[PDB]
Amino acid sequence: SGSANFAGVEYPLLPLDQHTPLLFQWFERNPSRFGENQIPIINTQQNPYLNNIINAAIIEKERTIGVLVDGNFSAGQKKALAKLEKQYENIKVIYNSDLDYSMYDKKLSDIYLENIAKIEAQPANVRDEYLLGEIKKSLNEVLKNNPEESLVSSHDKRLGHVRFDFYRNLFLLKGSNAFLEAGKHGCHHLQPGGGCIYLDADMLLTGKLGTLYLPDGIAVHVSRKGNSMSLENGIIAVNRSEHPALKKGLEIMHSKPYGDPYIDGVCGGLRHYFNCSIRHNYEEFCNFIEFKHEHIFMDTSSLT
Ligand SMILES: O=c1ccn([C@@H]2O[C@H](COP(=O)(O)OP(=O)(O)O)[C@@H](O)[C@H]2O)c(=O)[nH]1
Repeated sequence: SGSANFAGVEYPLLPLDQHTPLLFQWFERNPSRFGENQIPIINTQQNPYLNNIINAAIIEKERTIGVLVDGNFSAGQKKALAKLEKQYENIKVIYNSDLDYSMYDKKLSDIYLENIAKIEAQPANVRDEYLLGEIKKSLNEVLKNNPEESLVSSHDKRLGHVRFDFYRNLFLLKGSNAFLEAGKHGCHHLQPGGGCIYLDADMLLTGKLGTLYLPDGIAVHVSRKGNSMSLENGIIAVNRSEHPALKKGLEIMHSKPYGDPYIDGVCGGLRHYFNCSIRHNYEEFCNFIEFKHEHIFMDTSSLT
């Protein structure tokens, strides 16, 4: 279609056809909270995430709906997830452990040594001696306890959103391919190397999305609270696998000693790719990259 503008560089609007799969994510830290034979996805009045996922499947009947799950689920809870796959044809439950992320991994000792040499290749006047000391202390901890600790194995041990955001970016790098790697059958219109549209489980679909047009085939959620705006990872849409914006975000985490999956893997990758530097208008970049669709009621866990 048309084009989109950021400062003086112009970007073609690439399509995300109506068969681009949707992606929901639920990593359950305490599966025993649910019934032994109950679908282990939160479904309260407060947080009706399972209902929001099913309702998206009912609206997008011919579009594949991926549900990336993880957790120490009981045997009866995994059969409940299989029954969910039966009732709703387009829902594809993908276990995060069933995917191979090793091609995006890097050893922590390599990252630390690279940064120790780089910080030490500077004179005493520009040396960040506090950062230098912390990196050697992180490296010392790895060599003493887990010398083969990697970005994946380290994030696999973390508690909280930092672990969800980490695997979320890697899945989106795989894109549609992740469904074929997990062996999900009957996706029909899924193309190898195709895109994906991640949504937070509190983002409710009210109508069909149709075909989207995003600058270079990528757009993310822009949250507005009070009078502020911010890039967010509650929605990430890509038209192809290994999108260079998400690849650059992972590249930042391969070069930073303590890279964050959200701030560096998403916000850093987008701003580096589209050249949203210190000199640029952060608000202008948000309007240019924002994921807009009136058929999505965004962020309803902020009270709705
Ligand atoms: O126990 C949890 C909590 C959250 N999430 C995922 O993290 C997303 C963000 O949830 P939340 O709205 O609490 O985070 P916030 O948007 O405030 O960062 C959810 O949509 C889920 O996909 C998850 O997998 N497990």
